[PDB]
Amino acid sequence: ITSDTNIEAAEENISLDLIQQYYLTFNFDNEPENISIENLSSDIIGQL
Amino acid sequence: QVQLVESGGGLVQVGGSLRLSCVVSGSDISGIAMGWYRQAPGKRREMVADIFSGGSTDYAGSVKGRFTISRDNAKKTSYLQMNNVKPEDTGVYYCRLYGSGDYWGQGTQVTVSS
Amino acid sequence: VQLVESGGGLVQPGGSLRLSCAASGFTLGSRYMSWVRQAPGEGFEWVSSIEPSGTAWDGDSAKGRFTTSRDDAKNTLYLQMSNLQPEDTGVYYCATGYRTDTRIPGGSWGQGTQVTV
Amino acid sequence: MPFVNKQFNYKDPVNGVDIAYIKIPNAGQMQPVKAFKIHNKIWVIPER
Amino acid sequence: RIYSTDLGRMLLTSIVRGIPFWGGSTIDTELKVIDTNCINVIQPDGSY
Repeated sequence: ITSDTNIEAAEENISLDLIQQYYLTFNFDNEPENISIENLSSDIIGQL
Repeated sequence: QVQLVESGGGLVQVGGSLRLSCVVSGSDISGIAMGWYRQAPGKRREMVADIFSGGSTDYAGSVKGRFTISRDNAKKTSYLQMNNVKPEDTGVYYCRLYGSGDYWGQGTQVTVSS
Repeated sequence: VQLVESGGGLVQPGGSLRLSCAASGFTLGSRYMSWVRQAPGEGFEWVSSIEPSGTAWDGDSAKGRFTTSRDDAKNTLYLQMSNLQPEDTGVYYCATGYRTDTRIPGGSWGQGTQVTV
Repeated sequence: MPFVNKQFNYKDPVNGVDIAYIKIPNAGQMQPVKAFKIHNKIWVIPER
Repeated sequence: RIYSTDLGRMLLTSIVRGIPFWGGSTIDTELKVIDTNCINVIQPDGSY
């Protein structure tokens, strides 16, 4: 125990009003552009 | 304040073994993940291995099957055992404590010689 | 973008043919290409296609019968037909797309070549 | 305000913007397959 | 149906703007896209 020892906050259960709190402060405006990228090879090589 | 101190780096021959260690002071490191990164000359500092408090390990592609990351929560120490080293393994290795801060070590140089 | 084909006019069934398609304005090895035929009084039917990687794909019509090749230096697309049948009669075009079944805006075509079997 | 801003049918002709044959990463050479862009960064490939 | 709900609207929005990181560059001072995060779309003119 230190004088700087951090006291933690609560752990709020995920309720519908908290979901609404994030919904009302969510930003639906910006969507990333489908930018023009340099052409890759004809066959993209990669595995899962 | 938290401090990470590494040790055990040196020059090593191809196919040889080298043990890296890192001790922690200022935090219990229980329930806190740890990792070893390496920075090659001119390249970005890259992830090599990660180990969780429960003991689970997560390796990179070029390092899996040749390196083994371990830890001791009681002794507050992380180990990285490097077996069958290759010239790509040359660089400065840094230890990291994935805690409330960006806890890094000083860095120790490993040079694979042939 | 210019495509001109050249192929034998006619042969009765049981033989072979070599169709050619000379291109100008681009490099033929850098774009997907197709072979498509049209029977008189009917729509188009995708015959074959070729990738810029050299891989070729043929549809239900003449799989194992026709082969699609391409010469980079000559800049020319080739269609080697064998075992022709009467239902293979029509005008044959080298279309500019992949699995080109209709006329698509922005797509280049040739004038066609008559093939009667 | 729909998530998919276009009526898509599988027989719609390709245009290379939202309806086109595509090739994704593959282990080797892959046959192109017809795919539909239903939203930004969201594609659907009705193939097994 | 997912986008109609509030939660699903947020989920799809977060998915769209979560573009995979351009971490393909071996040089730390550059940003290079990863090939496996992209596709090749065949255009009507035959280019991809």
